[PDB]
Amino acid sequence: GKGIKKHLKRVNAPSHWMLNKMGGQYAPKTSSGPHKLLESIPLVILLRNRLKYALTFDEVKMILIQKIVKVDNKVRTDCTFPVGLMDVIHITKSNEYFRLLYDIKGRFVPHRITNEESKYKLCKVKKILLRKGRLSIAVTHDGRSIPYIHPDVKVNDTVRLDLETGKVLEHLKFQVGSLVMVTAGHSVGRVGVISSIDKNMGTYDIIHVKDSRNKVFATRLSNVFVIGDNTKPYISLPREKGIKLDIIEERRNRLKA
Amino acid sequence: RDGRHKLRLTGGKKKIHKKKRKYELGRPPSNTKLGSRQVHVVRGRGRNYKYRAIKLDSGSFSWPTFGISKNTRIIDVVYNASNNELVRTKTLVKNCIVVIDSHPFTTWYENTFGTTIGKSKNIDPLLLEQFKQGRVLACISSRPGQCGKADGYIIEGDELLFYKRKMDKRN
Amino acid sequence: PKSYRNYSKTARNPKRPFEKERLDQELKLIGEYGLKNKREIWRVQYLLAKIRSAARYLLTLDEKSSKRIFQGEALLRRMVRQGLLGENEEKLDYVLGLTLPKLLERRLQTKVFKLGLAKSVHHARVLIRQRHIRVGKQMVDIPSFLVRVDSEKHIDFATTSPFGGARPGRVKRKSLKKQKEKTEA
RNA sequence: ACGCAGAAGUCUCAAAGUGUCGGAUUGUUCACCCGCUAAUAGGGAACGUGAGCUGGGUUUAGACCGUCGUGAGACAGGUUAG
RNA sequence: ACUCUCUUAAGGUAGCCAAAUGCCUCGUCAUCUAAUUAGUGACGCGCAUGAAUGGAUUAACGAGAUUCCCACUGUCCCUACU
RNA sequence: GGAAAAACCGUAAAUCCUAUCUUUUAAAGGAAGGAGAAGUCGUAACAAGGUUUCCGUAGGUGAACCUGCGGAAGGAUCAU
RNA sequence: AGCAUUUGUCUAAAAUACUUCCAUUAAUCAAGAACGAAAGUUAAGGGAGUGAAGACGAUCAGAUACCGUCGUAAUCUUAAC
RNA sequence: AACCUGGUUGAUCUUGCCAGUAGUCAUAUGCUUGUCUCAAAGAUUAAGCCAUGCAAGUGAAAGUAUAUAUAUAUAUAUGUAGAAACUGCGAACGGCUCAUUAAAACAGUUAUAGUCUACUUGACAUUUAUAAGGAUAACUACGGAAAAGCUGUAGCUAAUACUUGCAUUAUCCUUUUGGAUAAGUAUUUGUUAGAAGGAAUUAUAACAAAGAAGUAACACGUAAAGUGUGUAUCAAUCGAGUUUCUGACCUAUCAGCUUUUGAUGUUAGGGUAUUGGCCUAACAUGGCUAUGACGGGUAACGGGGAAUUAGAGUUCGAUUCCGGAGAGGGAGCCUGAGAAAUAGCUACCACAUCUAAGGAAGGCAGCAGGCGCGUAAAUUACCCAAUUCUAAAGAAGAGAGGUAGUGACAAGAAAUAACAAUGCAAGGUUUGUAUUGGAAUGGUGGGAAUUUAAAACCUUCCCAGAGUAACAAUUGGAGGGCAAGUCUGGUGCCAGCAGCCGCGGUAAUUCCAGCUCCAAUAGCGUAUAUUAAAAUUGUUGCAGUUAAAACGCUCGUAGUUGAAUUUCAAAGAAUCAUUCUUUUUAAAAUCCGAUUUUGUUACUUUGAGUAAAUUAGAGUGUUCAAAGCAAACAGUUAAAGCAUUGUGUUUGAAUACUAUAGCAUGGAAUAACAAAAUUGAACAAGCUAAAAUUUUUUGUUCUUAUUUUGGCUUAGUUACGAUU
Repeated sequence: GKGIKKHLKRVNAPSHWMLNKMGGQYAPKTSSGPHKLLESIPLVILLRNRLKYALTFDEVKMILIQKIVKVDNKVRTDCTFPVGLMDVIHITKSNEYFRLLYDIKGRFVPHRITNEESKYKLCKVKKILLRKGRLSIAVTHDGRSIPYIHPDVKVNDTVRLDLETGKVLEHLKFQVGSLVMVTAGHSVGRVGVISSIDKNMGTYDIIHVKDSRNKVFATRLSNVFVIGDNTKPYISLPREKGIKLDIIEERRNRLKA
Repeated sequence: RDGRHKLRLTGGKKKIHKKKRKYELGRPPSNTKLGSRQVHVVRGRGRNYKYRAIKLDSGSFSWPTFGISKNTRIIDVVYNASNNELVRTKTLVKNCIVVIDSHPFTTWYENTFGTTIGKSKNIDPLLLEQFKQGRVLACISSRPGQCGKADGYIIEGDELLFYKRKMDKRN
Repeated sequence: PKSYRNYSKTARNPKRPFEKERLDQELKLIGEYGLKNKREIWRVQYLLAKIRSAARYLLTLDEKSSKRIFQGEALLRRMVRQGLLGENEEKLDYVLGLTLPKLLERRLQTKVFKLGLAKSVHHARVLIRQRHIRVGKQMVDIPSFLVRVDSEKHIDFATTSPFGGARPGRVKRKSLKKQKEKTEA
């Protein structure tokens, strides 16, 4: 009749995935969970198609059934569980820790994170609500509630967040001069510093961002994620660091290696 | 229910298309009368429950001057703003004017003020006479067919005068 | 659903198919370069037309444009790799300058004749079809194989062929000759 | 009795005991169809039956068209009204 | 058609039809029906249609002549009671 | 509490009656148009085609057409 | 479209002249409307001449035509179209 | 490939058509098909019908076992498996078709502060107690019917089926401590107070009434104090319903439509999950229409897109992704979070099956296959290995999906010999080409290695294995258009051919054969559809004296088009009498003599936000190519790198188009528009009624007044105020 569509075709599925034309009829469809469908990776894609620790979906199932992999200090066998923009995967058996980051080619990549530094993540809040007794809960990009947050923090602030206790290590006020990562839009998968904020009334708030090649571009506010400060980047970016080379420059650079 | 089968904005005529769906939605009207409490639970989309009062006699009436509420029987339905048929047939709606038993309110006023928290500014003489004779006019404000209860407020002054004139060549 | 695999046509014959001059020139191209079909010329024409169209797009576009310098550098690199362009041929008027004999010259049968491995282009074609050549130690039976500039030094006879001395091809006949001669003697 | 295998059916004798219809079209006997049927046979009775009816037709006087007749008119010519 | 002709004065034109006008005839074809000497529209070598002897067509109109369909019904099945 | 069964509003299939529109499709008979064969009768048009032509129109004609009326030259006159 | 006697009346018109006034009012225009030869229709006059129809004489192979003579409708005015 | 020839004539130039000619992931058909890779495939005709089969189920740490099987301990205990069955959860996806539906559905673009949302995710609760209460299925028996996924009694007994129910926090007193008092989340009513969003009746806080549901009486098991299943509220997520703006094919031989009967507005209700004439009552008398309403047509699902494209364009979009519709026709429900489901149900109509003729059950536009229709379309194959989906989710299922079979739909690649001798030909001792005779090679037949879910194909190796390499290339043409014969017979305006012009009526270059030649080639004819051709529909870009075409003439509403006019410039710097760039030259408002702002729209510039496939286009030797999205690199069987022998490495999976509208955005020109004298407005002064400030007596209330601010009336004063 009508209701929930449970399938995702190969062609229909996000270009970000890198699921090739001949390689199947379908893609995996994500469970509801940490991030939106278009803005996430399931464990099947991560294990097989990125890491290549399995040949097939069955070999992924053989890895998953075991107690070996834990994400957010939680063991998971759930194949289509979505891992979102930024969080820490630990695989106990291989002793491996991966932090999820955007590539410059607009796809999600697992970037190796230090064993100690696996403890924490940097987490953007999307909204912050007052519940009964005038009692705060923050609501995160990764779909988590952080209860009892101090009123100093505001609705676009990022926060460094422990994974063991689930609570805040430090926080960064949203402002001009903060290192920002673009998460959707035209400029998707790049890092810059906020050059200027101008309010838009009744309509989309736009933010001006400067690259580290000293080039300035606009981006919509909703899809800019604060990621560090002018003083320092707050987390371990991959080597590219969101910096834009043009195709001619990039291909010449590739050739000159 | 559906609007697409009705006439076009120009006054034009539109062919019937799309066979009827569940979620266009719309069901028979409430018939709620005066009698001992009886209600049927109605199951709406998503498992959302509504309560269909089929009979009631005692609703929650608010004396809004002190802002206080007590449960009280309605003696009669006396005027209805929407049409004369509903009041004559005795079917409640959220703009019926009913008559309530004044005794819980009368007791509360006596307890609070000591003659007949609290504002204590003295009730108007016409309204006070009406409370004394038990013929207290009140307006229904909840939707009994949706919420399972007919709850209302005690009317006064300009609302009282308007509805009294509405209630009753000649004068 | 249908297969998402692509496919594309390689040839067309231009209007007026009885254009005398065109016909005579094409016949001379078949004769000279050991082709089997007008369709062979037409595929080479399609390649040349693709080159002409690209070159038109580049030369129409201005200096200091990102698409233009990227596509132009990429085309010139590719043409150098294919061996179409000469040493100082690195500008758009040489891309326009390309001609059908030069494209034909890149073919493996033409190179096999040129190197002297076969005594004619048609002989070279049959030599290649009968599985006797190798390019960089890879056997190939295709006469229309287009040789890259680096590849040209690496063209020789197959070591797994009878020419390469691995075994005679007609073991039966060679054995018959040995057996008959030994029986009589 | 048969050119009667059965089933049909035909010629026929004693036989008038018993039956022999619904409609369409007609001024109509007759006729010509359709349907049922057991078969829808043929005839007499002052051409059975007007102090039984009916009055549609032939066949009083009015009228009409055609032909024929100079004409008046005629017409086992048609037609309407009696 | 066109041409000529005898007779006679000229030899049926526009139209029109088995008509209240077609003997033969219940003419032939459709259609209407269940069955059509009926009805209708046609056809038309017309016994003997036809142009003020008026031909052709008509809305309104009719105690007009005629066919058919609906409604209605003891006309009738088939009579019975008052 | 509770089956069968009824009653009341409300959805409302379907059926039938009309009314209007739509689509093919039948029909005796009528009346056109074209195609074909070097068909019959004239000699209309083409030259001043042996009455210059054509137009509008009306009436006549076995026709082709003719005549009238009023235009034009696309006239044979761009000249007292 | 069409408009030729005389004199008068009622009307319009273009150019010229203007150190006169207005101050963009315009251009071309589906819809719609106005005027619109000749003939025809319908009604009154008028019916001279000309003269569709029609009639005769020829002409001619035939001629229902050209030509000749006669001749109704029409031509003219008023009123409609 | 930004293009043309032949055809009105005795000859000519034109108009104009016809004809050739090329393409078409666009179909049929004719002939031919030695091969290989690749792969469209019952839409167009009947949203016509279906025989038989199958297409949706589910139990490997965690609900229920005295059918049963089995290993230990003193028949019985622990336990472990277990047909079956209740229970739980799914089957609303997918697959299929395109009849519809023409401002609707759909597309871009909003809005939802008008709402609902299972699974999943993260927060995380408030008004008999050593742990409850039974009752029901499978099961046992007797049975009934021709038949059926028909089912009747009685006895039982479980659940994670069903029904109950068992001290915690905050406020006030004491002072930390010790006492006292209270105590409902959604949701609804009546009264108020009032983190964030442009905007609040939102978050939130208090009051007075009601008020669901609830918060574990369930199952496993971490010492080299753990877990499952399941639960109210809140948020997320997978979504969905609505909803804004802008966007359509043909039609005037369709000009007025809509309103009894909700048409259009308002008010009041009701309903709905919620806004809503969605539905009812009452009140208005509207609303919509040439910028084509309202009808009518469509061989009309919409879009991403497809074909041809020099540029415009023109034709096409059942059909691999998305959105909608639909499941014989309508209608109505149930179940559930989600369906007006159709391998859910019910009824009617249209169909239609078995019947023992009492009654019973039914829905291929799922996959095969069949029938009918037609010019027209494959196997009742094998498999869940991959791809994913469904569950109590590893190990089971899945006609979803894959693999084959049939496949000259389309696309790529590629044979039908090569070679040396003689003989022959021309050229000065060369090049070119009826006889011989040795090498090479696949197709074809076989065995393996291999490939594989398995099998087949591919590749590799080894056997076999061409001389007329009979291991046999065809189609259509040869007067012109138009590449090839004044070639041979036969027929004799006949037979016939031939897009077109034409040939044939007796010495045929057009027919019928034969011969030779020519074109393309494992493909080539033919037809229909469609594009180029066609500047023959014309924005670019037509034609209208005589070829087709100026309305008889004029006015005129819609329509389109509509004069000049307003801030000129100057100098510097950079750069090759040039070019790109910077500074200053009125006035008002504002801030510390200086500092910084100044009409709206069209048009234009940058941008934001854009699904892939396709398309353009980079990277990348599939054995090349069509392709794919991969790959490359070192190493007989290793060093390097970084870790205190473990551990390969470099990677790639680009870039862009992605409405015209909308959103943000700089703008000087050019356009528009607004501002714009039967006298207008800029300012100073005075009078005047309104509000606030300062004052100021009266105890949780309470007077009056000066003053200050805004509104309005009147004499003056500006560079005062009208372009031609």
